[PDB]
Amino acid sequence: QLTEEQIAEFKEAFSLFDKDGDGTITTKELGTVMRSLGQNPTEAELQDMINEVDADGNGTIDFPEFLTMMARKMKDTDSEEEIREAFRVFDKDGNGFISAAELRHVMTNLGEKLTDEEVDEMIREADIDGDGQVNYEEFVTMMTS
Amino acid sequence: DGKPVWAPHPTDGFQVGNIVDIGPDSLTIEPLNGKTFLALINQVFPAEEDSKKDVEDNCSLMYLNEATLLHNIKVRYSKDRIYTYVANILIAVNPYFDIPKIYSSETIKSYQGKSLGTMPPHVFAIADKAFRDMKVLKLSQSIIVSGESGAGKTENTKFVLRYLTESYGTGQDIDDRIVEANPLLEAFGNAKTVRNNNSSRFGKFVEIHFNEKSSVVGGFVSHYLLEKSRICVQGKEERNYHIFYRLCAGASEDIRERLHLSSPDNFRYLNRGCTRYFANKETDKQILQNRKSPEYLKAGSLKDPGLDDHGDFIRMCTAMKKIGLDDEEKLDLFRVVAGVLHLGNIDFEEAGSGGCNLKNKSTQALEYCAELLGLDQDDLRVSLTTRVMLTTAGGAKGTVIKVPLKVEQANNARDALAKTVYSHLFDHVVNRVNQCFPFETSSYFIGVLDIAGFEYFEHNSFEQFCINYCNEKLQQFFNERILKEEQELYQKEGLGVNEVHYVDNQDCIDLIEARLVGILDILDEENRLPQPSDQHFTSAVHQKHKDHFRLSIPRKSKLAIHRNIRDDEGFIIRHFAGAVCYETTQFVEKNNDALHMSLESLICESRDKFIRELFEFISVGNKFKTQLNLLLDKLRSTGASFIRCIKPNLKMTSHHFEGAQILSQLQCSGMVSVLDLMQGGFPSRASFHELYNMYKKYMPDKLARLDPRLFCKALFKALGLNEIDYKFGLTKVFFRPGKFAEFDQIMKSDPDHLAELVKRVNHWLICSRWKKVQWCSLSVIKLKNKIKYRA
Ligand SMILES: [Ca+2]
Ligand SMILES: [Ca+2]
Ligand SMILES: [Ca+2]
Ligand SMILES: [Ca+2]
Repeated sequence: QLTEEQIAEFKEAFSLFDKDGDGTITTKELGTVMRSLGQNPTEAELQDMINEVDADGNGTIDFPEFLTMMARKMKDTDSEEEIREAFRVFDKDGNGFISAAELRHVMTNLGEKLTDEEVDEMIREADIDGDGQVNYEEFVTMMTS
Repeated sequence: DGKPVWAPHPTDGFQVGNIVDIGPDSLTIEPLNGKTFLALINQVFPAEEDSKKDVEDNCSLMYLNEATLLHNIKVRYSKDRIYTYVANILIAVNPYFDIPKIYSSETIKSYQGKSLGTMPPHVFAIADKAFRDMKVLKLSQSIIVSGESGAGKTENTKFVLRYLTESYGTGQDIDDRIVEANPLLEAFGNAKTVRNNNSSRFGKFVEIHFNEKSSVVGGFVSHYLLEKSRICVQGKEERNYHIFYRLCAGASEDIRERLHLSSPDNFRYLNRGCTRYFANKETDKQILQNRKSPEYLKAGSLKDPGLDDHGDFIRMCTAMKKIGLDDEEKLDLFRVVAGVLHLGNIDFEEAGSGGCNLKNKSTQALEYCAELLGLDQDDLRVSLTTRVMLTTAGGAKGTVIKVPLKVEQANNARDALAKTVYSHLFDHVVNRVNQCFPFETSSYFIGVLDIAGFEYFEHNSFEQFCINYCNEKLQQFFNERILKEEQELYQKEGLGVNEVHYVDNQDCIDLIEARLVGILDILDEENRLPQPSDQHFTSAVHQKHKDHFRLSIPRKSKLAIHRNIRDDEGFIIRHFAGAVCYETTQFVEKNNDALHMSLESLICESRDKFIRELFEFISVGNKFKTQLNLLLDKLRSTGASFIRCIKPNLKMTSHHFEGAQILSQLQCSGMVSVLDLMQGGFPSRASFHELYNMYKKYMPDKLARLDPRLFCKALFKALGLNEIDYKFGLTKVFFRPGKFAEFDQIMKSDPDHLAELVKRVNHWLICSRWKKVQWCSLSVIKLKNKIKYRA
């Protein structure tokens, strides 16, 4: 279903949810991250999502569970539209570009502790054409690296 | 280089030293205090550089071996941290004082639902893991506890049952009812041994039973392998079961006269052993002079702060009352006990008319025994000295004949009957105890096992052989379960494909118990020969197993005390815990305890109904095997957790860690076997949080700000670590043996190389951090959608 590399990337995503590092995601941990990315699910909508997938029955999501929770039947056109809404999460105002205070906006929300000189450096690394901002072309190059 | 090692020390177990010379098989050690000494290479172990380090899980050590374990638990014991893990195995050192706070209701509540890694080490965490696995897997659980008698095992079980009943029970105090009955179980199943005043001589499995909603409904005591040989004979520093002495010391003169009791020097079944009572200055004054044996009068009482024959008799009587044992059932128990004692005094003499007669001096013993057991004296006289046999064996029509017994066969019939009666009485006491917390039904249980551990002395006989056999089998069960847990952990952590090379002890087990060719069947074969002999049995073992890895003649022992033991006078078995030299004198007589059918029928139809109710071809070694296998079948049908109880010294003293003694227990308990098993996998591992806190001081601030996992991914990637030795798991970095120490040296040995390697990881790390938040955005969107899938 997912390839070798794509599984490896979602494990690091998984780490963003599992803040306390016990290898398990709780309902509380699951909502925070969705929230911090501009989302509003109810304590009913999430628990229903956990239970459908909580095979081993222990009331928390492990990495195997997490992945099945990602997955669903869909077309190669609906899947790469996810990639574009992802690309649209960073761009707060919506002008086609992630600024330092914007790429920084996801960070603080996500709980990444950095400095402005660090932010500015992440930008510089993804900028293939040399302009100084990140295009969907680049995004996908980076994400898929 | 000049690194600290651990080398042997005769009272601390190990001491710190430096290697100053090498030899073919040994190393020359300089104690950190120039009195060098030699040590075998395999008794010298690498030491943690930080001698004041204390970790909660020994798997966090940079070297995991018997010496570093011993030291970690020593450091923790000096801070009153009595509990320490090795993975999920709990090590528990008896404090010998009441530790404030750790057993309170608040502490109980803090352990509920918490994973084992997330709280400090504690018996409660082991109780709670058992519970959660029971509830979630719909699987009964065993908590398997090792340790010497007195190593804190009793208190440990109490804490488990208290945790389970108070947490998951409904106001009903099963734990207290089980505990109120202990004086009765100990009276019938415990005895003084050469090392332990209050040694349990049976396997005891204390079960808390649960309904389908995982709430406590009741308890059951399962019991196994009562030591039968002690009923009739003991060595000189040992006693029979406590009940015999409590009864003689403490029974009123009225009960004494009725049961015809007298001091214990007057009973064969007591008088080869120590006939002295446990008493202090005051209780000695409460024992009538006619209860006191000559050894008691010459040598005085045995001293123990928590055991007293006179007072324990009263305590036992109080507990029989507190749990419903009425006074008539009390005297019924006592009547059977004294019946067995008088049975043992019956002697026999060769007839020469054929067979034997009861000596005439045994007429009162016979009179007393038959009355107490409710049997016709003449019927008993005949069934003790004669048996019935059919005139054929293979289907042809036969006749019942009477066959007179020789004296030796009559001694065996009297002792066989003694053993069957006492064993059925024990079985009765336990069933009666279980009638104090009965339950209609249950779906699962959590049980705590307590059974005699592996042991050896200067002289090891058949008793030790059976005990060490039992422990060899429990150790295989322990190894299997740890192997399975570790394989499972490595899979859950995403470590990939890996075989943990397992050297099994099936071969030792097969040596003892294999059909036809095992030591126990060869011992049964000796019974069938014209002139059974221990020496012929023993030569047969050596003949059949010439080439066996786990067997040697005594001559080959390292020890001097075995120098002059002949090939046909003993054997050495290489057990999990080390080599044991068994002297085989009396193995054959100890392998027989059969009760011929007429005598057993006699007792089964006693005049007395209590005796009748008690009672409603196979060697001792094979009955042992059979019952042990029933114990194992039970354990094998449960999830297993493991506790190792440790006695810190032999003087009941707080704050006194005796190293060699604790080392020897770690070996005998199977912990060292487990550590050897763990060297085949990844025995050292550390959480990202632990690694982040140890090593952030060496990194640029840029890195110090990363979360612990990305900090470690960065450091791991920057160093170019060999993919075989180091494994980056889900929640921990896993190391092959010694490889965490090697990681630490890389981190310490060349700051400029390190700085450059970290410089060069910059790009990879910028990207990894892109992808983290990126794919975390993509994950929030996929979740958002999965809620939309309802459409
Ligand atoms: Ca978590
Ligand atoms: Ca789960
Ligand atoms: Ca923008
Ligand atoms: Ca660009």
